[PDB]
Amino acid sequence: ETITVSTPIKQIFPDAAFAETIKANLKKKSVTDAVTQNELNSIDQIIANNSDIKSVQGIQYLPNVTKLFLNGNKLTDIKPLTNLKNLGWLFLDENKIKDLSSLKDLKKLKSLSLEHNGISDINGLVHLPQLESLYLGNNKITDITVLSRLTKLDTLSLEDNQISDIVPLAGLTKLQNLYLSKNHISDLRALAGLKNLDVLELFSQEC
Repeated sequence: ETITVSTPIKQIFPDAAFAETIKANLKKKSVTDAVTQNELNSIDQIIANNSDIKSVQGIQYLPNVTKLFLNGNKLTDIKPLTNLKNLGWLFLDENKIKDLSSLKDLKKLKSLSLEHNGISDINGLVHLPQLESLYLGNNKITDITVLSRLTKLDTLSLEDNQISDIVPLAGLTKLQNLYLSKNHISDLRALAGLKNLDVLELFSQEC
């Protein structure tokens, strides 16, 4: 939502680490300093990799964020991102996020990264048919049937998982960069129809 009056950063963002992130972003002197909705509206980019963040509560007040870098934090719940309609790049590597229902309305999201999150179920991705780059390396994925729905993908990383069947990728004609090393792939018939691959990694398969 929005704040109707000058409010301390710490009151909007409960996580002490995230509050620090916002304070540094707005160039304020302290997380105790007050901020206005006009200032929060000016934020379109948050760079907070490895910042020891457990919660992004409060981020709901930044309607215009388009780039969010949150790699290597302590996140588990990304519900606060649900109405961030302008989100275009979302990096969430090295966290423990499994509930991807909060991404269903991010219709402008073009690049998503969820590596090292212990994920196995990616069915929630069906709601992002416009996705162009997707990084899911180092997880516990086996079934990628949903990916047949993401026809706009040109870059896809599924390295270090437990995939055997890649037939779902057969119709992703826009693929240029495909990372499939460290999986259980033997049948490559699925690549016969791909004409735009520039980078393809298939080494270290364990069958």
